[PDB]
Amino acid sequence: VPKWIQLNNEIMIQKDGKFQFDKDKEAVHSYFVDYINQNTVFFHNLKEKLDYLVENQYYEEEFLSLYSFEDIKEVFKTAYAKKFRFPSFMSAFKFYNDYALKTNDKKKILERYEDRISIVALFFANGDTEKAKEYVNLMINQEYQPSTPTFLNAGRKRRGELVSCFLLEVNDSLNDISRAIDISMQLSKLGGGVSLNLSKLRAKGEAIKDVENATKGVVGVMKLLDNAFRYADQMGQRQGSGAAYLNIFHRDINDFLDTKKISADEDVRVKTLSIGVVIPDKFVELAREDKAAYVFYPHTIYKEYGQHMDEMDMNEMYDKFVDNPRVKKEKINPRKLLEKLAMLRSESGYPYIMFQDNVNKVHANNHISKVKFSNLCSEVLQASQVSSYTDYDEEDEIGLDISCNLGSLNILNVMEHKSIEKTVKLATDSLTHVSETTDIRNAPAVRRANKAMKSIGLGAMNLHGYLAQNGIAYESPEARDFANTFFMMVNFYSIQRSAEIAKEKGETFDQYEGSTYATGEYFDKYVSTDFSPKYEKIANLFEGMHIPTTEDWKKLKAFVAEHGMYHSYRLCIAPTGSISYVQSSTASVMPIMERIEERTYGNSKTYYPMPGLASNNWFFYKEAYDMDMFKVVDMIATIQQHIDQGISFTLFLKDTMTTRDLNRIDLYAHHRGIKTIYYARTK
Amino acid sequence: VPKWIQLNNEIMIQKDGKFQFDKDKEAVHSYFVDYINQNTVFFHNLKEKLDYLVENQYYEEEFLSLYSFEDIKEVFKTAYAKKFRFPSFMSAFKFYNDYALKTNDKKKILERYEDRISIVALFFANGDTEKAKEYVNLMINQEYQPSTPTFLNAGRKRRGELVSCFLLEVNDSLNDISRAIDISMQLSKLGGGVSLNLSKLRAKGEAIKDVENATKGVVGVMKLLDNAFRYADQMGQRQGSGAAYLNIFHRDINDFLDTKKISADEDVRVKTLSIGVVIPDKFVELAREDKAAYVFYPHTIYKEYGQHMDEMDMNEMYDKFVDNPRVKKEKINPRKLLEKLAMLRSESGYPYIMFQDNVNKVHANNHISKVKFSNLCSEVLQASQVSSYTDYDEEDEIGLDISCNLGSLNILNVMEHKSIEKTVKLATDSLTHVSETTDIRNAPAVRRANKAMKSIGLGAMNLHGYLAQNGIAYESPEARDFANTFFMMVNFYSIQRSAEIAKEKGETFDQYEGSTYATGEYFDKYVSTDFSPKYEKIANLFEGMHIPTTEDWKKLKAFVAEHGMYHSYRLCIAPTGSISYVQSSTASVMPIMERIEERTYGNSKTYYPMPGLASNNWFFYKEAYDMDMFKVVDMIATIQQHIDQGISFTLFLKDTMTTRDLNRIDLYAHHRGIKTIYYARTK
Amino acid sequence: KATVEPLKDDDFYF
Amino acid sequence: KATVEPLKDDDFYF
Ligand SMILES: Nc1ncnc2c1ncn2[C@@H]1O[C@H](COP(=O)(O)OP(=O)(O)OP(=O)(O)O)[C@@H](O)[C@H]1O
Ligand SMILES: Nc1ncnc2c1ncn2[C@@H]1O[C@H](COP(=O)(O)OP(=O)(O)OP(=O)(O)O)[C@@H](O)[C@H]1O
Ligand SMILES: Cc1cn([C@H]2C[C@H](O)[C@@H](COP(=O)(O)OP(=O)(O)OP(=O)(O)O)O2)c(=O)[nH]c1=O
Ligand SMILES: Cc1cn([C@H]2C[C@H](O)[C@@H](COP(=O)(O)OP(=O)(O)OP(=O)(O)O)O2)c(=O)[nH]c1=O
Ligand SMILES: Nc1nc2c(ncn2[C@@H]2O[C@H](COP(=O)(O)OP(=O)(O)O)[C@@H](O)[C@H]2O)c(=O)[nH]1
Ligand SMILES: Nc1nc2c(ncn2[C@@H]2O[C@H](COP(=O)(O)OP(=O)(O)O)[C@@H](O)[C@H]2O)c(=O)[nH]1
Ligand SMILES: [Mg+2]
Ligand SMILES: [Mg+2]
Repeated sequence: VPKWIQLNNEIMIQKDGKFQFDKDKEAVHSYFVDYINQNTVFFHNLKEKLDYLVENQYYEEEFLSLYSFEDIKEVFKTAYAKKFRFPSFMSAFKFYNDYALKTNDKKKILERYEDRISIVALFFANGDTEKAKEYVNLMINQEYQPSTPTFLNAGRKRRGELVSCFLLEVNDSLNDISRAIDISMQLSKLGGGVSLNLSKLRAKGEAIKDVENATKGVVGVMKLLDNAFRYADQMGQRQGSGAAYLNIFHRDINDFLDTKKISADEDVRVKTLSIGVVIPDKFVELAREDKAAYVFYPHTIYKEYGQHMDEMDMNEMYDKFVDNPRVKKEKINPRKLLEKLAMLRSESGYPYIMFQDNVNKVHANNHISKVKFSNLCSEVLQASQVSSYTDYDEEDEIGLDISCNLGSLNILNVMEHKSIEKTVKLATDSLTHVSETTDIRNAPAVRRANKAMKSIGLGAMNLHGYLAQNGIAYESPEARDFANTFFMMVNFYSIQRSAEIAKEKGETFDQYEGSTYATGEYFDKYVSTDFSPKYEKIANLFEGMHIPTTEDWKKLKAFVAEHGMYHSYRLCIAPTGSISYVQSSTASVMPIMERIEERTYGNSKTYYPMPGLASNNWFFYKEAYDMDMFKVVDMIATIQQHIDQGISFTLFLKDTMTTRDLNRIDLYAHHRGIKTIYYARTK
Repeated sequence: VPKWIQLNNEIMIQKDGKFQFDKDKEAVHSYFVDYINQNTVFFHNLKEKLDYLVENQYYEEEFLSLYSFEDIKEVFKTAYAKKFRFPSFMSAFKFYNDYALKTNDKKKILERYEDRISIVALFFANGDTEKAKEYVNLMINQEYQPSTPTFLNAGRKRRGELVSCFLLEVNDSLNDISRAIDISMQLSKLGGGVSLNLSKLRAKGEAIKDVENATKGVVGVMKLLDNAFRYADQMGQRQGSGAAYLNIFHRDINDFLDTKKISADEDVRVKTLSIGVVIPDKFVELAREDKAAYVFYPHTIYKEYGQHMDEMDMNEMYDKFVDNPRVKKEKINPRKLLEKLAMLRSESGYPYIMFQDNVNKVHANNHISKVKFSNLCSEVLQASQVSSYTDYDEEDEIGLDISCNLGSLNILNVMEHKSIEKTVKLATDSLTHVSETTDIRNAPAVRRANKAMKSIGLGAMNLHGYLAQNGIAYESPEARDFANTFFMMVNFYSIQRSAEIAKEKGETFDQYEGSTYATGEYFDKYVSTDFSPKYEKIANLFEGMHIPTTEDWKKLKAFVAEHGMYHSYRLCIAPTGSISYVQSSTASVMPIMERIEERTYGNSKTYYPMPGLASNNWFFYKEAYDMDMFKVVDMIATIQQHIDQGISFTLFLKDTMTTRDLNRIDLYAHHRGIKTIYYARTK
Repeated sequence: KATVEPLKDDDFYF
Repeated sequence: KATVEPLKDDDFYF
């Protein structure tokens, strides 16, 4: 066993009844003085390194050609001047195993952390040396972290796409279904997770040109998509991951759910395609009143009204659907469907739950379209217009397929540096650059939506780490007050940066004029309610930083009205799975699953303590499963009130609790304004 | 139990030690006295019937509008003047259960046999009343039978395409694979059987964008195609049928074959995807000499030579591939592979066998392309060019995808009427009309090849029936002499009609000038070898009909040289599954499987004796399984020497014979010039 | 397989 | 499954 592995395992060997956390630090030293420094490839100077990486097809020469070599040297020197040290063995291990650039045979390390950060910063700046240095200081301080696609692939010749998630709308036609399969394979080839809205597809037993009981429903398309994602599996490196979203009022909703039952037959079971359920407020109202509900056949509704079932408001059209004899429907028990959802989530963590009305009551771009589904991580909530893919030799009507670039603020590092504004603006600029340089030649709706919406996702990580390292319980009202203030600041500065970009470029996102940003409605709660901390401890935490007041929000509203906004969507809190290790941060705004996690790599086992875990903050690092899910819902709703898109909200459940407890948590989340629920992980 | 069913089951009841065959005739009467006439919709006049069928979206207005009502009435009167009577119960049952037009509620019969024949004739003639009457006389004499798609759908508004055999070339790209899946779905939606060539696809463990061991091989594409064919199943009417063809020198050939093993796992086996193997002469030579063969990785060959492995002659390329270090390959035992093919055919009848050099040594259009694969029934053998389907908003390079037009001569009815020439020419005209009226807007290469090649397939059936009713054993040399003469006349008149159509329209098929028809090579064996019958009995059978001599063939060769040929391909012998029942004929040129076949419809049993079966010809109606497969191969080769495309050749094996016997039959078929082997049906 | 417990109403109100 | 015999060199000639 390696020396650093032994040093890392020495953490759990208690000395005087206490964990040896400091041993972890020793491990990193070993991991660098025995493996990383020996396996790294050193050159005489930076010029030889850059030339070797350029000619050997490791780096794209275009982004490096925008800078003179003196500027690149200055950027690299700025990166290395911080003398960044990984505080834990797992941070360095995760970076150098998942994100550091290696040779073709993967026998040596070509990129250090500073080298990777410098390359990403140079790609972000697009020829601006000072902006490149700003990005270097932002990332080496670990205030901001580009998503895994962006961080891993920026400036690389053999790179994939920098966009993490893609959302596709599938129209009710064989041509559209085949095009959706093709686009899903193309985007999984690019490495991104693909989510498809199957609510427009007509249910099983519908008519295909006057011959009835002919359609296979959404389950056949689900099987096709599952096979497509199995085939396109990132060249066999990462398993192809897809998501299917269906409205709960679709007739196939049961069969949909039956795809995830552990007793499902092979002709129905789907195993590589995640499932999500979109629940309007009408379904929750029907379940609450115990009135038997009706699931609908989408094609009959489309024939009668000319619009898809998910294209209009069910809260106002459900009674018309039920009373219309030309609309076909089936009777269901909404409470039984809710119990089935809870049972399925207990068994397998599926489906994702999207509370459609919670998303669309604060959605700023309802004029473009209502949010009808979410992404594979159930945090992207954007307007999408379905595409009309016609026959060959016929022009296709290209709609809008959602796609946003992810980037997470490290809350602990951002607040320690007292740089919410600067970090938010620089992250917004980097995400705008990632969107601008993204061009997908096989997904037309994705390309058009990227060009028009200009949507970005600016997330946050290390919420629980910051709270525990500052002596604040994650479930405490003080933690929710901190989240309220911090994310109001993040939203304020993201809106300010979006408006500044719109002013400097003279262009807003498409159809901005009909948005609530243009009408000033979006700023209502910000121009009447003060989001400054209500607790003295939180206010002290925010000292040295100008917390925006109602007057600052009014000025920002006037600025947006004058100049507009460049981005339709700005903030989305992704799970941030593996890149949180490199940043020494807790995953997303979720509470920690465990204080020390035991992970098996190769034939060895390693223990990763939570960042900053110690004796004095052991009980502040409360495990998520031991927490009250209602208070976690309260925290997520408090954050969500300042996030325009959704938050990947994973439920952490105990084995003792029943499906009724899961249903109660889901209904409280819906009551509190939670937009989406990601996973039901049971301990 | 209905009266006609009792009268049909009375056949097996033996009187005086003989089957009551004549009772079947009585059954037909009952089937018309009790059921057909009662449930047949009658109108006061044909005008009312046509108006009701057109208005209720049963027929098409366009083809009926080309004639005055007097001409349509005259065509119907010509059809009804024959007073055609079905000789067996199963003929009428199959027609009125599969082909007769029924109401939307499927309880009444709108079309009789004469009505359907008149409608198909009017569709064929395209406005010529005399031509329509000629077609009506052709089909009511049952000399020619349009295929199930043409016969069932001609003149019907609610219909699929008139072509059901489609051959697709799949290029080695994700765009091309997705387009192939889409086109397969669209053509299965039209009701057609789709065959895909997978030899150009790179094998498992090949490189995608210079990353190693990334390709899933052809088995993943087969899984995708199998899911696509399961999804597209004629609006839930018939099981989606597809075929995949792989060259035996393709690296995946074993895994390909492993998709049909019973022991194969769920992620390996494809259930609704037929498989065929293309066997070049090089593989047979390697197996014969017991030299170990090599299966090559197609992408390495493409990178080294710039052409696909299946696009070059393996006979001259195999040594260069083996000696090339940059071409990747694995060692295999060709005899072990042949034994595996025989074992798989014994287990399930798969794969289809295509002898590439047997097809291409007589292929007239090798300049366009060599025949690389066959159809789902393994009888369509045509030149195909792969298409380069690029990314979106980029122009595709449309190639040639095979789609030939099926139609079968009834050898018994044709020869008893002494009308080989007239029937062949009228069938060629009808096939040309159906090919010209076919327009598929979702298969670009299929449409382009239909417009350019103008390929049709004119088949034959009732060969064994005709031989048995004339006191000729199917395995006798007299039967082969008759087949030689009859199919040489069929080829002569098909070529004459093609040249006449080319002269009339002033156009030939695309790239005809490079064909062996233009150079006169095709007629070589016809201008030197006399194909007149060598037996007096066969000559007396051909009495009253002019048998083309060598001088007639020289005149036809000169005529083709002067005027060209309209069809790239003219003759292909399809299995003729259900139309053989309606025509009271034995299926294809195959020998009969059973003298009397027992079938179960609903909860009732039915008995179909072979047409013309009696005590006198009971011995001549020898069952296929009891026959020597070498003599069946000899007869099929005798026919194949006059057929430009292939013949659906099913092997009929006993359970006693081993895989060595199957391999011997396959090798004798290869030796005798058999182009394709369809199925290995074990009794 | 978590214990299936029916929704008892008043679980929709908070 | 069906009985399996190996292919002899004489089965390749007719
Ligand atoms: N935790 C760590 N994170 C990142 N790099 C590290 C870490 N530990 C060691 N290294 C790398 O290995 C080298 C070993 O040097 P070490 O940290 O032991 O101190 P040093 O030789 O006194 O110099 P310096 O600390 O100034 O780099 C470091 O210079 C650095 O490049
Ligand atoms: N074997 C058969 N094949 C086809 N149709 C038949 C057959 N037997 C009876 N029919 C149908 O039933 C009708 C009655 O025929 P039947 O044998 O009673 O005498 P017919 O002289 O042919 O009668 P009709 O006055 O109807 O011409 C036929 O006209 C025909 O429509
Ligand atoms: C994308 C993808 C392709 N393939 C197969 C199918 C294709 O025939 C082959 C790659 O075809 P292409 O998609 O054309 O590969 P490429 O153009 O990206 O790179 P290159 O042309 O240099 O190979 O690999 C997979 O098996 N899995 C996959 O996920
Ligand atoms: C062709 C086909 C369609 N379908 C379903 C899936 C599609 O969402 C739906 C629409 O198919 P379409 O492609 O729209 O079929 P169509 O346009 O010919 O019929 P219509 O005019 O009624 O739209 O039919 C199947 O389930 N199986 C099939 O084989
Ligand atoms: N020398 C060297 N520097 C590197 C390499 N990779 C990254 N760097 C960094 O890039 C910057 C360039 O410095 P360098 O050219 O080596 O300075 P010089 O030695 O005075 O020429 C330094 O701050 C290094 O930390 C490498 O392979 N070799
Ligand atoms: N009357 C009638 N004739 C039909 C029908 N279907 C096909 N036919 C045929 O179409 C032809 C039309 O002739 P018809 O209108 O009956 O003129 P008629 O013989 O003087 O009474 C006839 O020869 C019929 O055999 C039908 O439903 N009604
Ligand atoms: Mg449609
Ligand atoms: Mg390619």
